[PDB]
Order: sequence, then structure tokens, then C-alpha cells
Amino acid sequence: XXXXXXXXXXXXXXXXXXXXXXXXXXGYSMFAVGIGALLFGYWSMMKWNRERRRLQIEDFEARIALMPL
Amino acid sequence: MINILMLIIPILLAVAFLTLVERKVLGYMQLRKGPNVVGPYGLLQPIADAIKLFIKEPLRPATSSASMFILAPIMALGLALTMWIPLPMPYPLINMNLGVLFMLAMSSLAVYSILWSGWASNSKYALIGALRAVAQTISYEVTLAIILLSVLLMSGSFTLSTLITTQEQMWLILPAWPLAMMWFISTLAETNRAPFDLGPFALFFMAEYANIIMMNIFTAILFLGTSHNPHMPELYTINFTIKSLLLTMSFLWIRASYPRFRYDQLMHLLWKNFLPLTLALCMWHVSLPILTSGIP
Repeated sequence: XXXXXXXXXXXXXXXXXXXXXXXXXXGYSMFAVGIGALLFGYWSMMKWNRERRRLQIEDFEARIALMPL
Repeated sequence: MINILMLIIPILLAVAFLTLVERKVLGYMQLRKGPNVVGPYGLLQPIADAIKLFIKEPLRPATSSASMFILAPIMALGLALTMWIPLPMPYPLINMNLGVLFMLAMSSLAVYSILWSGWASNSKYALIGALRAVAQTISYEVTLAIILLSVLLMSGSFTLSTLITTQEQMWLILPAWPLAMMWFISTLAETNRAPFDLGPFALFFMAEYANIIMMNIFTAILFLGTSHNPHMPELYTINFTIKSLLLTMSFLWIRASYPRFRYDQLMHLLWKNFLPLTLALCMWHVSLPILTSGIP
């Protein structure tokens, strides 16, 4: 009996298949989150600066109140 | 005054122990094993590099022009270590009257370190490439000043201690969304060798990698904060280090993942494209405290 190297292909490994595809981001939907984070960013920040004004006037009031200084 | 030595010696160790991180974290990116033979996980190698280069390695200068070449590493290491002083941290060492102005000043003088090295060599062959390396740093410092001012004009004065207090509930990444993207790129220009790349030669490594940690920390003040807590210094110290370490991973991410942008097209990303974008956002950041009340 002769024994040589046997042939096997099975699945053929798929000859040239695309793996690159669009994922997560679509296009217009990313701008809704992108610019949406900006509008949420300013509104949250400016409310803190209005709360800073409560401290600001109260800080300068200490100088006016102190005349024996 | 003992704390100055407690901000040079552990910092020089941090630049030394970077050699582990700069090729093990970079190693797993490239599917290679970094340090392993030298130590238990290669912890003995960072200190072993110091014994190799400092003591035994001799000098062979090209011309040695009296004062220079043995003055350029002093300007390199000196300016890199003095940048640690104005840093806010939980508590700063000798807090300046204005914080960020000292930060931009010592970085703009750190351009000299690569300038005097070009003058050290007598040959014309080296100085053309040396001036090209100056152009990589000098150009990005124009925008670096602009993006700084836009963050400051939102909230706080130049003082670095006030920048921690303004970030009480939310980070500055969300209001400054395109500006946060800029600090990932602009910092890499200062001899990081990720978008563009050009005894005493070993001392430049100890200074250039020191600026990498410096830009990681400075980004974690302008954009990160989470909490302050004056009563508990324990909670701030641990939480600040993790935030800075995550930015250190992103600095080594660009070095491995992305090719060089070319010197000519580095001036097409910036100047041609970035400078119209940064100033338009600077125009936007002038109107913000006027449109809605936001003055420190």
C-alpha cells in the first residue's frame, strides 16, 4: 500500500471576504450626540457660574463690612 | 523646605520606571513581550539603564565649543523639573500669583534644549535637521496658547488652584468637546515622536520623557477633576493618579498605532487647518461668558 499526502479543503477558508463594515456610527446620528453634548455642556457650566455669583458678591461684601481693618 | 527633594527624586524615578511602561504596554500592542529576564517582571531594568549610561559610558564630542554641549542638558533637565513646581496637585509647592502663565513660559523656553544641541555640532549636516525639529515645537506653541485661553475664559483666572474648584460636578471635556481633542494632538509635538520625529545624550531621554508625564498631568487639570474634597486628601491623591495614567496609555497609543505625518503636511494639519479651527472656537469662547453669566 502507498501512503502519500492527502488532500483536504473542507470549507475552502472563503476566498476573499470583506471584513470592513460600518459600525456604531452612522453619520447624522453622531452629530445629534456630538452637538447635543455641547448644548448640555454650556447649560450645566453656566448654572455653576450663576452659583459662583452668590459667593462672589458675598466675598466682596466682607471688605465693605470690615472698616476697622 | 524638604518637599522640593520629594518632587525631584521620586520624579526622576518616574522617568526611569517609564522604560518598563514604554515597551511593555507598547509591547502588548505589538504582541511582543517586553522586560522579563532582568527582574521578576523586569523591574530591575529601569535602574540598570542608569548604571550603564552614567558611569561607564564615555564621551566623544564632535568639537566641544567651550561652554555649549555641556550646558544644553542643564537647560533640558532644569526646565523639565521646574515645571513640577507650579502644579496644583492636592496642594502646590510655593503657589505662584498666576499659575498657567508660568506653565506656558517654561515650555516655550524648553525649545532652547533642542536649539543648543544643533549648535554643538560643527557640521552643517546636523543643523538643518535640528532647525526642522525646532519647527515642530515652535509652531504648535501658537495654538497651545489659544486653546489654553478658551478654557480659562470659560471659568477661573490663571491660577491653577482655582481650576480644581470649578470642576465640582461635571468635567470640562463636555463643554470643551472639540478643544479636548486638540490637547491630545498638540502635546505630542514636543519631542514625543508620534506624529513627527527628528552620557549627555542619555540626559535628554530623562528630560524628554519627563515632559510626557507633565502634559499628561496638565491635561488632567484642565479637563479632568471629578471631586475636590479639602477635608480628605486621601481620596484626591489616588483618584488623580489613575486619571493621569489613562492619558499616559493614550500617549503610547499614538507612538505604536500611527505613522509619521510628514514635516510638510504637519504644517498642513496645523496653520492651514487647525489655526482656523482653534480661533473659531476662541471666537465662540469669547461670547460664552457674555451670552450667559460666567465670570470668576
